[PDB]
Amino acid sequence: TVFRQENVDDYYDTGEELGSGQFAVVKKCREKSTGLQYAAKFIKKRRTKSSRRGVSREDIEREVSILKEIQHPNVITLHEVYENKTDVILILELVAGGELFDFLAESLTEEEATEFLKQILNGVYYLHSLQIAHFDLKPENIMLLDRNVPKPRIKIIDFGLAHKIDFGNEFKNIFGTPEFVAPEIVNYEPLGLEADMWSIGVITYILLSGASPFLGDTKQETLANVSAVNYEFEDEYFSNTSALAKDFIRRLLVKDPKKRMTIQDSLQHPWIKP
Ligand SMILES: Oc1cc(O)cc(/C=C/c2ccc(O)c(O)c2)c1
Repeated sequence: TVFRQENVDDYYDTGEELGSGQFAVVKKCREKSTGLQYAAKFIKKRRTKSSRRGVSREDIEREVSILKEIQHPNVITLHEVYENKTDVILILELVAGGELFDFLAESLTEEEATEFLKQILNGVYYLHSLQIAHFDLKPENIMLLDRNVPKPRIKIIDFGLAHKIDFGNEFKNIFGTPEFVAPEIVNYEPLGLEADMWSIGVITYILLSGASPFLGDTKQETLANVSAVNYEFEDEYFSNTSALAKDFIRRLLVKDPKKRMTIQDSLQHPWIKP
């Protein structure tokens, strides 16, 4: 699939840089024709077939195809796609409250955690209902619309690892951030929606405690801990946390994906269900 090949600068003015990663940079922009503001994600294309720098066309097209399908209050909205020889440029909904990661750097109550978590679950429920696994859920990929309100609204971003799961599982060596990946990712096993539910359990543990359940001193230790389900609720962090909150996490941090809570289970779990 080919994208708009007019110069993006003919239609948008960029401003503040919002973030950057290994193959991408995100810049605030303003559409000239409407004055409406967006985030422009410039994704570096692979320059040769056998190269390791940049993102392969197949991966870019998969991300774009997924983004075009989704319209939900808790998932980012793709506005337009441009491309040139060097980049594909996603024009994306502007979310100005920063990463949930950075907000957390500023521990939550269970109410504040569940207010965030319920929106994450609603967004993931939407994705999983479309058989979309995100595969990269973590606080860095949860953006807040406005971080200066009591109950910030959030949107899931960064679908660069997301896959349609139309056969129940994908076997592709998808692999995200060690602290958040499920054991099946660590072990290079077939992957499905269940891996997102593990990541939600990790997120929930962090939200409630400010601590990462599997984090080791090195990436290999983290991955080894994940595969061994080597975590515990440290009393120093969880002494005032309800047993039901711990129960929620414990039913997500389950090695066997078939025994892990699904997104529907998580919404019916007594800690979440009204
Ligand atoms: O700091 C910001 C602000 C913003 O408004 C959007 C993003 C990124 C959105 C995004 C959404 C979907 C994707 O697949 C993706 O790679 C990135 C980052």
